[PDB]
Amino acid sequence: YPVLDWNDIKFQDVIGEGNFGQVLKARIKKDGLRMDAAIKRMGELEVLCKLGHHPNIINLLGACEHRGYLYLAIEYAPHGNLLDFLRKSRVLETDPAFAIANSTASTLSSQQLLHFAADVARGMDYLSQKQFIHRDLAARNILVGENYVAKIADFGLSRGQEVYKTMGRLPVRWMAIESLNYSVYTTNSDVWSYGVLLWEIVSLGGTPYCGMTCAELYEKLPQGYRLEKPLNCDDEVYDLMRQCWREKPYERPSFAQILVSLNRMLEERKTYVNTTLYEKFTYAGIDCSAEE
Ligand SMILES: CNC(=O)c1cc(Oc2ccc(NC(=O)Nc3cc(C(C)(C)C)nn3-c3ccc4ncccc4c3)c(F)c2)ccn1
Repeated sequence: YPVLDWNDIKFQDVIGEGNFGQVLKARIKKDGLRMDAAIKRMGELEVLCKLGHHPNIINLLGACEHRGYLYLAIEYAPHGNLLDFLRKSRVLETDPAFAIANSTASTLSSQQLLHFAADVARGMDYLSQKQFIHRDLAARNILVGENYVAKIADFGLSRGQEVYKTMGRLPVRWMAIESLNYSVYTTNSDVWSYGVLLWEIVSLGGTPYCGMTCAELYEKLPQGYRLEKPLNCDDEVYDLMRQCWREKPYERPSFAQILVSLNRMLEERKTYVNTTLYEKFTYAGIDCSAEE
C-alpha cells in the first residue's frame, strides 16, 4: 500500500455519509504533487491496491491510520457518479432554452455515451480477468473522472455498508435472473447487469422497468420479458443489450467481446444514439420512489 502522511492531507467538505463511515473531499500531497482526493474515514484497501491502477477502475492514492481511524484516499472523480451525470445531461429538463434552440435532448453526444459504455466494459474485462465479481454494477456505481474517463466503483451497499441512501430493493433491477431466483453471482451475471447499465446510458439515466415493481420482474423476466428498445437507440446497440440478457448465462458475451462491439460502433461514421428533439419526444421515466 502507498502510505500517506497525516500532515500531507488538508480536509474539506463531507461528500457522503453512512452508518459505517464518511467520505470527505480533500487535497493531498503525494510524492511531489498536490492533488484532489476523496477520503473514506472508518479489505477495501487490498482490492483497490490490486485493481485501481486500471484507468477504468477507481484508484487508491494512499492510506493512513491516525488515532483510531483508517483513512483511504481515493482518486477524486470531479464529475461525480454517472447516473447523476447522465440525468444532468437531460437538457430539455435542465436547460430547456438551450435544448429547444439546438433541437437537442442531451449535452452528451452519441460518441460520448458509447465511450462511457466502452470504459466500463474495459474495466470489467480487467476486473473479471483478475477473478473479481462485482455483484452491483449499475450507473450509480460508475464515476466520471478526470477527462471524462469512466471509473468503476462500489459504495458498499452490497456489504450493508453504504456511503451516500439507496432503497434496499433497487439493485433487484440490475440482477440477472439466476441471481434473482438462485442467488447465483458470476462474471456472466455481471454481464447482465452491464446490459442494464448500457440501457441506463442510452436512456440518459432512466429507471429500469420504471412503473413496474420488483415482484413483477421475478415473474416476467423468466417468461422472456426484457427492457424495451429506447426510441433513440439503433438496433445494433439494443442487440448488444439483448445479448447481455440472454437467459442462458453461458451464452452472454464476455466483457472483451462487449468492448470489441462498442469499439466497432465507435469507429464507424454512423450515429447510434439519437439525441435529437422532435415533436412528442419524451425521456425514459425516472421513479424517485423506487430509488430513494
Ligand atoms: C464528486 N465526486 C465524488 O464525490 C467522489 C467520491 C468518491 O468516493 C468514493 C468512491 C469509491 C470508493 N470506494 C470504492 O469504490 N470501493 C470499491 C471499489 C471496488 C472495485 C474496484 C472492485 C469496483 N471495490 N470496492 C470496495 C471493496 C470493498 C469494500 N468493503 C466494504 C465497503 C465497500 C467496499 C468497496 C470510496 F471509498 C469513496 C470518489 C471519487 N469522487
